[PDB]
Amino acid sequence: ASDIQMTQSPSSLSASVGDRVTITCRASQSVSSAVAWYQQKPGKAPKLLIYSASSLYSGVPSRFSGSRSGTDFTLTISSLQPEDFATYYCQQYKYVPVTFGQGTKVEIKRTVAAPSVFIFPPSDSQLKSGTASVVCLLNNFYPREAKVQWKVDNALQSGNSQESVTEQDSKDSTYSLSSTLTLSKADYEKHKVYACEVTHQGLSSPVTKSFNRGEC
Amino acid sequence: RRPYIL
Amino acid sequence: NTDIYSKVLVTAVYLALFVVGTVGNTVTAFTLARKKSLQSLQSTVHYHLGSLALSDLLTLLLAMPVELYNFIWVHHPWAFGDAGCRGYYFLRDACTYATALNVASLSVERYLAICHPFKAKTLMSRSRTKKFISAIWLASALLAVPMLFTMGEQNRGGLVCTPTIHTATVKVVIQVNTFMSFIFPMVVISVLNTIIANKLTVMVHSTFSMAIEPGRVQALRHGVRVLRAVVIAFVVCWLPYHVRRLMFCYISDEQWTPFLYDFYHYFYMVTNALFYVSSTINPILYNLVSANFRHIFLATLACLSNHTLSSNA
Amino acid sequence: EVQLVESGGGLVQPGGSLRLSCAASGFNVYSSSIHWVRQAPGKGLEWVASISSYYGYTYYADSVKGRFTISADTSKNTAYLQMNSLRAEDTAVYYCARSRQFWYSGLDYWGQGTLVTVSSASTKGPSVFPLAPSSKSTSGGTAALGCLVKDYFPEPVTVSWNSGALTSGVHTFPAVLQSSGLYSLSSVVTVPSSSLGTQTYICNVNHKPSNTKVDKKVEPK
Amino acid sequence: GTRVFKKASPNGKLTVYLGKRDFVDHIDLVDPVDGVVLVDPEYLKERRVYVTLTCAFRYGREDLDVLGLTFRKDLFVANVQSFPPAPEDKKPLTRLQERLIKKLGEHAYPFTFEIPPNLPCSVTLQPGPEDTGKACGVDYEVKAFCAENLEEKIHKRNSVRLVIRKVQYAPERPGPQPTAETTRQFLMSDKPLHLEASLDKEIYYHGEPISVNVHVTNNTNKTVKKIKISVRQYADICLFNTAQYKCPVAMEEADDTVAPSSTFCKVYTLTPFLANNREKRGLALDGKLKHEDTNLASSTLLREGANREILGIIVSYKVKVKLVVSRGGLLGDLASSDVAVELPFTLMHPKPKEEPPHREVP
Ligand SMILES: COc1ccccc1C1CCN(c2nc(C3(F)CC3)nc3ccc(N(C)CCO)cc23)CC1
Repeated sequence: ASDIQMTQSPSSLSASVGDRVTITCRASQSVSSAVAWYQQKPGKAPKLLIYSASSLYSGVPSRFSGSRSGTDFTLTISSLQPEDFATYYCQQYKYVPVTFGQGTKVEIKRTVAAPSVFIFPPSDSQLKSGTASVVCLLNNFYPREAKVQWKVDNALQSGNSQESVTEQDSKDSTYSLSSTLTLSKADYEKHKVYACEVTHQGLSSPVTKSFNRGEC
Repeated sequence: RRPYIL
Repeated sequence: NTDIYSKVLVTAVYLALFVVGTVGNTVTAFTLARKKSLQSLQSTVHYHLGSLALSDLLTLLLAMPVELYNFIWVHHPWAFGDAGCRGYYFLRDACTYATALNVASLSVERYLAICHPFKAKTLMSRSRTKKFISAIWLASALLAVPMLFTMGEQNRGGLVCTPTIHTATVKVVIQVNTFMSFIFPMVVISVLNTIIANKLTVMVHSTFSMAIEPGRVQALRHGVRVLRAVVIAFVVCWLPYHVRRLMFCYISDEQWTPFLYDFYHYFYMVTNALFYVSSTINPILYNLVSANFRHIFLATLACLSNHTLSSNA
Repeated sequence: EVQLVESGGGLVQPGGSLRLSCAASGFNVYSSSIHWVRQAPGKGLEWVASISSYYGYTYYADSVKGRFTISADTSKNTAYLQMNSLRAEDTAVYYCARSRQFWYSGLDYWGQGTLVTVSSASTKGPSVFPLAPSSKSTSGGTAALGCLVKDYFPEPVTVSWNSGALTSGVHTFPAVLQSSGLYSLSSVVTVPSSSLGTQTYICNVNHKPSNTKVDKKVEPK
Repeated sequence: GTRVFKKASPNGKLTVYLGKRDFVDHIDLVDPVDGVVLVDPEYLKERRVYVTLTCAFRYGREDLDVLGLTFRKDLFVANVQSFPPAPEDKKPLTRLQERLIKKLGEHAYPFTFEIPPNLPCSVTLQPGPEDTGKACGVDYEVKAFCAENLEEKIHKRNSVRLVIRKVQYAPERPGPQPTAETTRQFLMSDKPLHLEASLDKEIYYHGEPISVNVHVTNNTNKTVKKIKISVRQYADICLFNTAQYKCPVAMEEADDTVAPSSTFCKVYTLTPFLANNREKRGLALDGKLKHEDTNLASSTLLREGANREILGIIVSYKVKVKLVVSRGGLLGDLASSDVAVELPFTLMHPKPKEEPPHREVP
């Protein structure tokens, strides 16, 4: 065995309280039953859930169950509680290069919310410093799957923009987006047209906000 | 004479 | 009163015996003492083997250097005084007693271990073996301390190393020395070794099995042949010595001639060479009987289908 | 109480060295195996090294075979991970984990994890840039106001609006690592347009590792 | 679990199914070795399929020019005829056998071996640094072969061999606390030197530390200059003659001094492991399947009364606490009289709930 690859098919999953959650892990080579599952909350260490592909670790609630069929392994959560929203990893420990899966994040589900888009031009201090970073802030949007297109001065900008994503609110359970468009001191003044287009699937049609130099 | 040595 | 050629030949054979016996006994002691992990707890033959090897080595070292200087070359001046003339004889007699008792104790061990192994498992232990070895050495010393009183120095150049006590006591001290050094060891060794050889043949060259290491066994080559050759050699290598020591004192003040004088002066060297041969013979028997011992001794001398799958029912 | 305590993580240069310590408590080094697992920021778990200490064997990942060295102090019941020739790809949170030596190889006990940062950059304070709300361009019912934090390398800088007075859903965002090597984060909040020209909103940006606190105010033009 | 092990013959016509490879030896009875063998009646051509359970002692011979050549001495042999069922002389079917037969069809035939008690467990003797061959020790093996009669030359292509292990686990109820005491009076002493050593528990697990509480009361005029405490493995091996071996697996030499007319009390902790004992050739290890690393051999649990003199390997452990005393009066103080006690203890694995294999292998 050169190096076993553990492939978790669901990279991200959304489910409600009480639903049945099934996460599967595929091994590129037969690793027998030497497979373990781990739960990891944000900022905390991973917690072992099951081992030997079926055995439940002490203290783990009976909701979690593991099962092996062939070279594949499956972790099932019955009656998904609000405490079960975390990232789950499958690990094989049959060869000393023990390998983990890429992880499966379990999210909460509710009604789809429409994003709200705001555009903030760079301040005078930013222009005076020498670097311009115009940002468009995307407010609450449930699906979490969106994109940012600038098309500043009728020219699309890509390969430099960076996007930030916050986690679900502890009560609202909705995300937010903040994208930064890098620009230079001369680049900001050269082009007087800026925009931020949203490719969110929640809205029926794309929503675009446009801005111009000197606008309040 | 005698062997003298034992 | 000896020819130069005879003295030269005796000196040469004595030096060859010295080197052979010293090397063999020292390497034997190292082999028996060079232990590894997982020491056996029910085997005690190595203790007796080491005791006998040490006895032979002490005989060699405390016999040849002193004897060759004065007795072999019929030197008239005894190079020491009275303390030396007593101590050398005491040490020599202690060495002979230790050798005889060590061979007898080895015969007793082997037989206990062969005839009644299950009895000897509890009857014989390492602590008991050490106690027995110390007891036989102390008995050898306590039997040889008579020689301290018997021997002395006289004048008759002219330093004389002779038993200075009256011949009446000498003829009885030599008698008891010969008895306890030859006759009892002779009967014990002969009887026990003959019984062991007979038992080996009825129960069956690779006739025996010995667990030298955990899960490792070895065969005992030439068992009965060596078991009888040891008795034959002890008879040959000792009986002339004791017969000479007896005839030195059991002859009256008659039948004394220069012919008998020279005969004694030559028979002394002959019988002492025969006596010294036994001090070298033992490691040779050890090598040709035990393969593992021979291997370690020579090393020290040189260094000196398908595959199982899985499924579900 | 079975636990593992980690220490020795922090800032390194791309080529420096570190030693991590796992103070084991509640179990022996001969009935347990000690493993090191790192998690790069935003990535998953990756096993690094392991020590058995009963069979006297040590294992390493193929990417850290020569640079990393794992060892255990039996008397102190402490395992060590000495990492040399550190690279930027070694930036991660390193956990020391335990497994049964006999008849088990899953990780049942984990440490809290020590973050290890490897970059050429140095500690630097932030520079706040106000984000003036565009009432002529923002269609939200409540006006959106934010502040920009840029060029701060060390541990994340705390940002508070009006010294924590604002409770209108302040959305702080995780800092991203720019090409230069310095982090940048933005904090936004939706405020009703009624108090746009009356209520002054000040975002307090306090950076403890750099000891640089800057206060800024945002007001629409 | 529901998993099974299968192994086929070189020609592929014969295959053996086992639900386990380690069988627990409870002190009264052992786990039955029940399995299923799948045959090819169109290929046998009026032949028979025999399954054999063999307990064998593998040993080497040092009086040989060839190195790494070993023998086998059978300690227990059992035979069953499988493809033609016995005339109602067939063991009852276990549930695993039912599942295997229903899964495999009509050409699957069961076999069951009942290992009698007082038989040796699987123990492997540690080979030396220079040893190229098969490790010595006692192991069990299941072999199925197609043959016309039992007394025939077995062909390699028509037979399949499977190594199995007989194991024991730590008793649930701990025994009395191991306590040893001694009183020593020297030659010109007339006063007693008292030594009291004890262990914290009677049963220990592999990799678990051992605590020795040593209390020395020196009422004599001699000085204890060094305290030696070691854990020793005892191997009672009966292959052709009874032999006992002793091996220290953990040592602790302490330069602790006890003055005359003084009292001493200390606790010492020791842990036997294999990493520092790999050079000791012949050391008893737990039974191996092929070559994998195993811990030190577990303590062999014998019957309640007598039932000794087993023809395999019996493993036990003791803690020896030795006090060395500066002898004076007759020697030059180079040697030292030793006062020692021994504490026997049990060193085994706890009762598990799954397969022992850790599944860790590069
Ligand atoms: C000096 O030789 C004597 C004198 C009196 C009685 C017995 C012996 C034997 C000593 C050596 N040898 C052995 N004999 C036996 C007998 F069983 C046949 C009695 N077992 C041995 C076991 C081991 C061993 N070693 C050399 C140790 C290492 O392998 C030698 C012998 C043959 C003669």
